[PDB]
Amino acid sequence: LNGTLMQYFEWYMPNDGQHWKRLQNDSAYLAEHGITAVWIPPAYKGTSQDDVGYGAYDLYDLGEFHQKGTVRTKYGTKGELQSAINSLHSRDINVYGDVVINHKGGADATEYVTAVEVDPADRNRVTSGEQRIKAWTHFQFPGRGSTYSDFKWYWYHFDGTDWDESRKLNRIYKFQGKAWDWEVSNENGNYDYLMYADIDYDHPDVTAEIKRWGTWYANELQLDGFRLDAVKHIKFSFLRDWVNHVREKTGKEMFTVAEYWQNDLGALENYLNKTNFNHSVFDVPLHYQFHAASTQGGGYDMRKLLNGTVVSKHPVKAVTFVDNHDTQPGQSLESTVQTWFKPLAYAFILTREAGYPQIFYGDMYGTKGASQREIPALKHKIEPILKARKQYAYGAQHDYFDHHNIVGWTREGDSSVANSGLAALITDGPGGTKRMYVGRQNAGETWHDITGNRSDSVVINAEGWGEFHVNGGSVSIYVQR
Ligand SMILES: C[C@H]1O[C@H](O[C@H]2[C@H](O)[C@@H](O)[C@@H](O[C@H]3[C@H](O)[C@@H](O)[C@@H](O)O[C@@H]3CO)O[C@@H]2CO)[C@H](O)[C@@H](O)[C@@H]1N[C@H]1C=C(CO)[C@@H](O)[C@H](O)[C@H]1O
Ligand SMILES: C[C@H]1O[C@H](O[C@H]2[C@H](O)[C@@H](O)[C@@H](O[C@H]3[C@H](O)[C@@H](O)[C@@H](O)O[C@@H]3CO)O[C@@H]2CO)[C@H](O)[C@@H](O)[C@@H]1N[C@H]1C=C(CO)[C@@H](O)[C@H](O)[C@H]1O
Ligand SMILES: [Ca+2]
Ligand SMILES: [Ca+2]
Ligand code: NA
Ligand code: NA
Repeated sequence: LNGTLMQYFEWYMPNDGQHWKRLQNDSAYLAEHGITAVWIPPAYKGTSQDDVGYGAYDLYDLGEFHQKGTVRTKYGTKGELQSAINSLHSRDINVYGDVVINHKGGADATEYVTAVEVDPADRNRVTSGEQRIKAWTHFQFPGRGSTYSDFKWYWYHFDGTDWDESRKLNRIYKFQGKAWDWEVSNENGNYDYLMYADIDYDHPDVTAEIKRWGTWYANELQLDGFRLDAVKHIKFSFLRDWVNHVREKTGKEMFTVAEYWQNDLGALENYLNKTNFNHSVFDVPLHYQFHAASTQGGGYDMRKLLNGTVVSKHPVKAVTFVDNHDTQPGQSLESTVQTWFKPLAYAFILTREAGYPQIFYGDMYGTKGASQREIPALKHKIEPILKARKQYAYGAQHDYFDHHNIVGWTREGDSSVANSGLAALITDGPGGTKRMYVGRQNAGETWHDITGNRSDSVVINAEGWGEFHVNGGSVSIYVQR
């Protein structure tokens, strides 16, 4: 009954073309552990075979055409992906496709383009006269031809680029007659430009094409929803319209979550307001609180976890998470939740009633970067918490955020899920005890810590209270034996 997402990739997975097959093979395990949706990495051809998927060369090449030195994407072929999806669907696991429509990388050829430089800290400020540059803006798709779409891209479908091939130079170039799109993040004056060739969402052929591709992509992979990439950099009204368009065409709900990367609830609320609340956002501020708590050695005030997050104010529109492919060690938003704290963060997202929680592949199975700082596989510590969510985290919640270190919450259980109910404690410092109310309806039950961190049993008194224990820097989640 509780819904649980999984981001089914991390940055450093090996480029062996076996990921879709792995996902197919993991579908029974995922279903068994209560995963109800997976967010899959971008499924279309990037700038090379080892592209993680954000390069976005050809949105109509799902590992089907020999383009960029490969047929398969990093993850495998279209057919392998489709077989993975049909296995996931056979166990009622929904699939959300990653949508990378800010830009296009790896153009087939350059074009001579008139441009001006802009200031990278203030892209509204022009910093050169007009100059002739050689931009990677011509997309012909020679391996695909016109199969599925005859649409070709040229410089006038884009607002700019970050590379002039003639002078061999990295700056932000805005093309002649173009304007940065609005509304976008006001960071750096206007944050339309991010990388590669930036798509011009003022162009009516582009808006039409991307909407049409959206429907095609949904059909081709039988997607149940979307993860929207880089939404700070894409006209907000367009994103709103695109989501509405695909929903209208498919006739499906198409649950959507956007990645608006800002550690600021106000900025996220503005984005939600400008997209009419028609989709969810990742709870970026909550991720940063977990990171802060995990790095402050008990000095963090754990009461802070209740405030300043998307889940605290718009729980229906929050997708909560601990880490992702950008926050993992070595990556561009590095702010990793330290190993010791990571199960406590998972208890917070998985066993509390607010938010749509997401588990990270890198946390479950470890990350495969080349450092000695990789996330170890924490499957075995996360599994009991997943089970707590699947079987026990139902009914009315009571919060006990009344201490700098030891905080907890309870769930009374619901008569629709037999034996449901839980009492969770986490602490970023010394352990201890807390008396918490779990419901008079649970009076006399004997509860035990599903994580196995504590071996003691707790008998719920006549008044519906138990005395629950937690170890130092630990988590305990008590449920009925
Ligand atoms: C990879 C990521 O890049 C972009 O994110 C940038 C943020 O927009 C900036 O605001 C800034 O973030 C800082 C925070 O504002 C601040 O709270 C601070 O504590 O640290 C943050 C890191 O400096 O810098 C970010 C990094 O440039 C972009 O907005 C975001 O969407 C990007 N993530 C996705 C996009 C792409 C491109 O398709 C992929 O490379 C990623 O894997 C995606 O997940
Ligand atoms: C999985 C589900 O997550 C989202 O909905 C959940 C909210 O995020 C939670 O906060 C909670 O909502 C309650 C509020 O916390 C509370 O303040 C009060 O307003 O009552 C709310 C309703 O009880 O619980 C919600 C789940 O009931 C998200 O909005 C929703 O779209 C998500 N559902 C999709 C997911 C799956 C599979 O994972 C599909 O089966 C569904 O069809 C999708 O709709
Ligand atoms: Ca853009
Ligand atoms: Ca524009
Ligand atoms: Na643009
Ligand atoms: Na603390």
